[PDB]
Formats: sequence, C-alpha cells, structure tokens
Amino acid sequence: LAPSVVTGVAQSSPLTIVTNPKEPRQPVPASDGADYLKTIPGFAVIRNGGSNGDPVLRGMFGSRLNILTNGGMMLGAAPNRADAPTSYISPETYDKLTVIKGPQTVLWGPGASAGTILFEREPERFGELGSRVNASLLAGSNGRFDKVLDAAAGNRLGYLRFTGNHAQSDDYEDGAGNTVPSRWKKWNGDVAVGWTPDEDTLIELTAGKGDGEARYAGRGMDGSQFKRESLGLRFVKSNVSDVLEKVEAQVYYNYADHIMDNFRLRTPDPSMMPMPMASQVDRRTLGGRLAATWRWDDFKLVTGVDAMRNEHRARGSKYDMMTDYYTDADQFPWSKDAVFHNYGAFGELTWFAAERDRLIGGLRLDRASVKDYRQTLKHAMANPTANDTRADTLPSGFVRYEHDLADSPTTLYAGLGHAERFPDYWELFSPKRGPNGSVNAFDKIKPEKTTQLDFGLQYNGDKLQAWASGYVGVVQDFILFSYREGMGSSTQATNVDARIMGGELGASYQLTGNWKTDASLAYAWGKNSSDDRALPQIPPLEARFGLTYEEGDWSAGSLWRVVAPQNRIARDQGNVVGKDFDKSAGFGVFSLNGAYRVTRNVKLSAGVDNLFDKDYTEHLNKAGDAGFGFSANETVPEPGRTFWTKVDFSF
Repeated sequence: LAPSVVTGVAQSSPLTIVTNPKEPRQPVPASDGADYLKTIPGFAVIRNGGSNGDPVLRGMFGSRLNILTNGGMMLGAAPNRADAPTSYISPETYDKLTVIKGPQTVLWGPGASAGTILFEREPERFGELGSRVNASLLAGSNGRFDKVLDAAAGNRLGYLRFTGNHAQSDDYEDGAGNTVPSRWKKWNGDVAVGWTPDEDTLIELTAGKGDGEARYAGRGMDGSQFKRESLGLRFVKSNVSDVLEKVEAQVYYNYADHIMDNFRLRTPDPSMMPMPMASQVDRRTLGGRLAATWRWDDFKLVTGVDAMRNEHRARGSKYDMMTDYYTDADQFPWSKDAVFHNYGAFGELTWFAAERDRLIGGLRLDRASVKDYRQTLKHAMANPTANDTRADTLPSGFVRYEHDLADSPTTLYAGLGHAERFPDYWELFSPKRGPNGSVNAFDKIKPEKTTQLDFGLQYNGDKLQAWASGYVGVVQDFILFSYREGMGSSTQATNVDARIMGGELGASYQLTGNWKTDASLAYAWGKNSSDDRALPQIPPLEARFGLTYEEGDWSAGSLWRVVAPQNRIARDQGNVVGKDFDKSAGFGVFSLNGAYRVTRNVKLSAGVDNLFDKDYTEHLNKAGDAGFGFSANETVPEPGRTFWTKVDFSF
C-alpha cells in the first residue's frame, strides 16, 4: 500500500486501459482532458497555450476519438477547436478514466475510429445515513493551484452528491527563461440526486455548470469564456430476470457557449486583425442511450440503440474604424449555421469458450445526417447549399479473439475492425474550400472509412508485468486539410487514402521488495497513399523510463522521457487546427517525484518536472503568433522546470 505518483498507465487487459484520475500524475496536468491522457502511451497533445490541448491518439486527431462525459457527448463550438471537447472536461472531477484502443467497441457511439475515451462518475450507494468527502489541494510554480471537492451524503433510499473544482495558473516559462502567453482559469460544479428504491434500482438526476479562461500563444485569439451547462437522467435496473442482467437508460443535455477575442487576454498588434474583435459561438447537444445486457451460460450480449442531435450557432463583434466604437458580439442576434443528427443501433457479443479463450464481436449501424443553415458565407455571399441536407447510413463492426497460453500467464490477442465516421462540424463547415471542382466542403467531403487490424499481448508475472499492442490499417477517404496563403490564408479539405501502422508496449519489473522499474514505448506511422507522401501531424518515437523506490509509508521515484526527432512531415497539410512545417528535433526530459501517506485520511505528494530546465518543443504544438514575438515558425515551447505539491484528504 505504498503511495505513488503516476508516470504511466499500463494495459491491464487487451486494448483497454483503466486509471483513477484522482491520483497525482508526474508531469502534472492542467485541469484538462488532454493532459490526463499524456500518461497513457499512444497519446500526444497539440499544445495551444497553457491548457486545453488537442489530444491525438496513434497519430489520429479530432472526432476520430469518442470522448464521452458520463456516456454523453460534450461538443465545443469554436471553428478553431479552441474549445476542443476536452477543454470542458476536468478529469479530477470524475472517478474513472477508460481508454479502448482501436475500432474495437460499438457501445459508445459512432465513428470511434482511433479509440474510445470514457470519463465517468460512479453512483453512490449508502446502506444507512452516511457521508464521505474527497478533497485535493495543489500548488506549484507560476501560480498554479488546483482545488477539487467530492462530497456526498445519503442513506439507502437515495443520496445527493456535489463534485466541483477550481484550478488556474499564470503564464509558465520555458527552458530558456521566456514568459509564454499561457495563463488559464477553470471551474466546475455538478450535482447529482440519486434515488435508490431497492437494491437493484437507481434513478439519478444530474445538473451542473462550469466556466473558464485560457490564453493561447498558438492562436490569434484567446478563450475568454468556456461556459458549460449540462443536465442528465440515468436509469439502472439490475437483475430484471435470469437472462436480463442490466437495463440502463440515459439522456443528456450539454451546452457550450464560447467566446474568442483579441483584447481581453492580449492586445491587437499592427496584424490583419488590428482592431478589437470578438466571436461568440455556441453548441447545444442533446442525446440518449439505451442498452440491455444479456448474460447466460457462456455468453454475454449487449444490445442497444442511441441517438444524438446537436446544433451550432455563431455571432460576431463589429468595430467601426471611423468612430473606433466597438459593438460586442452579444448585441447581435444568433446565426445558426449547422444542425447534426445521428441515430444508431448496436450489439456486441462475447463468448467465454473455456477459460483460456474468449471471442468478442460487435456490430453497429448508424444513420447520420446534417443540414446546412448558412444562408450566406463570410463581405457576405450567397451560400450555394443554403438549407441543403445530406445523410448516409454507415455500418461498423469488429471481431477480436483473445487466447491465454497454458504454461505462462500470457494473453495473446488479435482483432479486426471497421469504423465509418460521418464528417465533423469542422471538417464540413470550417474549411474554406472543398475538393477541387466542388461547390463547398459541405457537399463533397466523404465519410471516413477506416479498417484496421489490432494485435498484441498481455503478460502478468510475479515480478514482471508487460503489454504490447500493434496495429496496421488503411483509412479510405481520410479527411485531410491543406494550407495556402494564396488573397489571405485559407484551408481546403480533401479526401485521401491512407496507410497507417504502429504500436505501443510497456513493462514493469519488481526488482526488490522496494525497487520497481518500468518502461514504455510509443510509435506511430502514416502515409498519404494518394500523393506518395507522409501523413501530417504524426508524433515521433517516444520512450519513457522510470525507477521508483517504495517503503510502506512513502515512495520516491525518477522518470526520463526521450523522444526521437520527427523526419516524416507533410508540409502545409494537417487538420483544422495545425499544419506540418518543419522537421523536429529530439529531446530528453528527466523528472523527480515523491509521495508520503501521513495517515489513513491524508496523503502528500510533490514533484519536479523538467529538472534540467530543458528548452524544447513538441512536434505537434502550434506555431507562434508573431503578435507574441514568435519567430518564423517556432512552435510553442513546453514548460521549463516546474515544482508542485498536492495534499489529498479522504474521509
């Protein structure tokens, strides 16, 4: 029971990773969804500024990742993806994080081409009147503090629970002594009312809001509001019969209301946005899920349907140059531009054939649709697709086979999976051109259809615990973005065919009773088959080595992160956020941490991130901004040396 600081999370079982987001983590996260993925091999993070990075899994970006909060979806609204889904998610407020790698599940919605990421909160169940609380307080270099509170009280016929957080940090500095434009502020508060009329039933009401700020060194505008409101309803009846083992039903409402501007966290420079300017955009998502679990004999079957509708609006500021009067964005009416629908049916079937063999297969069928509400485009021109609808029905599915060896505690696995994903908001509305000879992006961007083989192994010995996961795949009609400066600067979305391949592996050895040593490796590769080029924004080879000493009451450990250069890039190509420009330099970062359990109710941890004050940037981080004094194409640098300490109470 020696307490530790997390520097990496293992594959505890084929393709799936499970972690507790309320334990301290070595390179210390913002209150950010993406930063809590940095400990899971396979993930990289596009740096935008201080917080709210854009997470990338085995080279893949964006909606190729299903990131659900409590089974529900939270979608932001900036055409920038300045408020990416994970900018609204504060992971210390949830109880469990779970990553399913590859297109190997169909329970959690459509388009899960790269992987599935589930943040969830667990129901409370008192057996009598009682009340537990969990809190944490953290403080660190450059004015970072994070405060989180999880309090609940109840009895056997119900409970009520409050979960909140407050977190911020000033601008950090790099390994060369410069202030990076990067400060941020975040808070959330969500309440849950839970009714438990017997030992099998649970109805839960949930409501919560949150807001935040964030200065972005990588952008021309900052996030001055990340307002979120959400509602939810859960139903869990258990053991309805000998065969129906669970029936779960849920509905969710998430509303995002974002503001980008160039005057509240910065000042307009000379550069093609010299005037004070702001843009307010919002996204209203409503959806539900309904699933029955059948368990009998050697079979488990999960059957269900789900649905989702979401709607996007925008409205912008207006600044008069003769009078220098600024009219804020909220003085103008809302302009709807997009509405999306998805309805889907799914099943997934597991066969427990003997104890050393399992075979899992799953299928789902989705009907996805979108309607363009833009009467005009922006000087305003008439929108050639104003009020057009497109739809499509996309089947997806997978089979996976897991076999355990007879002599050693080893599990081998191989799975083959197919994902079909209707296009994004950002892939359909944000690009200023479609494929060549096309009206718009909206009418010609084809859905992305990826087909991939997953394989790997698990091994759990007494002194050794190791895992490996490799993949090779093709992506048909990959949605790629191309950048050119010309009038001004503009993107074009196209559909290409892509080969991709890579993997991750990790191992932990227990040397002494007190010494542990772990390591992990992550490799991602991509090729644009249609132009005999490499795929853009692909993170380079990355290993992490770690040694820690435990002693019952406390623990100390060190960590080395080592990343190769990246030499395969596709210049002026990427996603809606970033573009490849230059090859990248390798680098190494070494860090220290420690943890001490003061008593059963209080724990202590601390660490030094980047001990040797390395000045370095990651291949995926955004470029500079010129307005912030950034050069030719300097990508935003990582933090330099940083100190932090955190106390955890639990009664």
